Amino acid sequence: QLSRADITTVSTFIDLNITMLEDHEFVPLEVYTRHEIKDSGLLDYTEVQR
Amino acid sequence: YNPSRVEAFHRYGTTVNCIVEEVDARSVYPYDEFVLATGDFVYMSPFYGY
Ligand SMILES: *[C@@H]1O[C@H](CO)[C@@H](O)[C@H](O)[C@H]1NC(C)=O
Repeated sequence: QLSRADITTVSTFIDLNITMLEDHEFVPLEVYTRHEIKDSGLLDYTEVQR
Repeated sequence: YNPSRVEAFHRYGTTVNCIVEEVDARSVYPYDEFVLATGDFVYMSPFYGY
């Protein structure tokens, strides 16, 4: 009696590798926050009047 | 009102016009002060009271 792995084996199937799409996490990103846009002005009427 | 016309003389004429208006007040956090529609600042919390 001999084991099943003692004889050479050939794959009769046509392998098809399937790599699922990895999960992705999106982080917040802004070129200019609303605070930066407000600060872009040279003068602010609110602060000047205050 | 202005003074009556008297030759080569300076005159002072006072005018007092009572005015009452309904203005929209605005305030921001910490709400320690508020502004008026006329652009005048009021350094008092809108909720101040006894
Ligand atoms: C992936 O597919 C290939 C054939 O494209 C196959 O040879 C391989 O054993 C499969 N599995 C792994 C883990 O690479």
